[PDB]
Amino acid sequence: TALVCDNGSGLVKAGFAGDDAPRAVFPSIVGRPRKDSYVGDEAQSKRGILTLKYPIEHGIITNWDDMEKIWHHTFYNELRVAPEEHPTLLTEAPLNPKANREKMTQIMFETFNVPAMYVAIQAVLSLYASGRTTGIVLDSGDGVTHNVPIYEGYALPHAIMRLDLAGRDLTDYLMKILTERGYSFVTTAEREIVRDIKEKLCYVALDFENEMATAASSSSLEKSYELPDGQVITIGNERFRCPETLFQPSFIGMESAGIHETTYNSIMKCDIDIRKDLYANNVMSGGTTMYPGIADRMQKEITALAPSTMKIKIIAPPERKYSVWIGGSILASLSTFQQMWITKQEYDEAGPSIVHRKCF
Amino acid sequence: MVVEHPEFLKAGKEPGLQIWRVEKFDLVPVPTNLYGDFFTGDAYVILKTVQLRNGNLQYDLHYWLGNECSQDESGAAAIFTVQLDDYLNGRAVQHREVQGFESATFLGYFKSGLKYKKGGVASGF
Ligand SMILES: Nc1ncnc2c1ncn2[C@@H]1O[C@H](COP(=O)(O)OP(=O)(O)OP(=O)(O)O)[C@@H](O)[C@H]1O
Ligand SMILES: [Ca+2]
Ligand SMILES: [Ca+2]
Repeated sequence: TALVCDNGSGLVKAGFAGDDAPRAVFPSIVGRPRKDSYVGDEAQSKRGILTLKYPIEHGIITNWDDMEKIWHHTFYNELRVAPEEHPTLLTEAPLNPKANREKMTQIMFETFNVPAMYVAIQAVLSLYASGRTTGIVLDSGDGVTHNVPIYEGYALPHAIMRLDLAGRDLTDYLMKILTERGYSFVTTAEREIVRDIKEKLCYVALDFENEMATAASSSSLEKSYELPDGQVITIGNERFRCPETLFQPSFIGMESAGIHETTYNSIMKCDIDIRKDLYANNVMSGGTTMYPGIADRMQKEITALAPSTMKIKIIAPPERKYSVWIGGSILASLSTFQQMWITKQEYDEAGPSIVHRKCF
Repeated sequence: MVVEHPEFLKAGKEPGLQIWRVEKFDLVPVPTNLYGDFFTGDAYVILKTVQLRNGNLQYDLHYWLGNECSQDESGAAAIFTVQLDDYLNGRAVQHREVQGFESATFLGYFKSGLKYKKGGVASGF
């Protein structure tokens, strides 16, 4: 039976091909002494005695030695199966370097002895998960954000937009503006708390200036939150100021343009004929997209950029934290996909270079 | 990427209309006599093969999404349409047809009217 594995920057989604969801999800972290190594929660809990590292920087596999540990843990610890008894589908970031694609395949066959494997692009799966062939996806996880336009099944490498702004950055920003208010959130333990707050209370403001004016005037926009030790705190205008950075990157001192802007630029940089369908199918993926009133604030911002007579439609399914994984789960389960695999026989024949031809 | 699935082999071998329904991660040919009656709780795939004057064939692939159809079915339909296109040398035009918002063309295929009927085969998950 097939296995699916979405390797995110912050979190590792993984499960069985045929499930409606991943059986295993955990932080993509590897800790070694300052057994001989820990992965995921084990590492974080024992952060004081270990040197933690992230084997994926911005959706790209940097540390291969550690990435092997990630996978070992995925197979034996989390999912508990025999890698050599199950075909394994992996995922990649759009614009993944040739070298990675090969090195990635090699590891599965040589260091893990899988009987078959495959590597599809995350953003594409997300689109397939929405029941769509053509469209532009906005996958924004913890490490990075992308704009991957897709037409009749395949992506458009030239129009792809990458953005070094994601969950982790918003978490760090929240820490800054919440401390300035009066509280104190600096240590690694205090971050985790600020991350919980981000995921619970934060939301995207339809009209930013009107919320800042409504925040300053009444206190009908404020919310409370209980810390672990007991102390309660009120969170005010920073509910919507944190996710606003996604639309105005200048907030953390960046040069990059807004997510609504990059989306436009991407669509514009495609063929004139397929522009209508990209505007009409804006699928949202990843975790840092889960802000309430996000599909609404986008829907408003883009209609203002695109022509008046243009039909627009933002999509953000409730399961968009796992869109990527789910798309793959469906793909791996297809009867036709029995032939799309890269078998060991084919790896021995052609070696790591086979990935470039079999998988797009 | 070479598909050995029986229905792909029969796919677009001559002019006419061919229908399949998604059934637990697999295409299954609908009975010729039940063409036009769609279960709103399932996803289908439709291939219109038209005889061109140049001796060649025209392909138009329409994947229909029922209102109550499950995510595995809606995803399968879309992937299968992407696969059939490649199988037929990327020549086909891909069409996404939602229940109630079908394009004139797709409605135009059915002479005795397109009918809906509640129900449908279970999800594969
Ligand atoms: N409701 C929420 N509001 C805001 N952020 C959220 C919410 N739920 C999850 N997140 C954020 O999403 C991030 C993880 O999402 P995801 O798994 O898509 O990222 P990833 O795929 O690991 O990262 P990348 O896209 O860089 O590979 C976390 O950093 C988390 O803070
Ligand atoms: Ca991801
Ligand atoms: Ca069904």
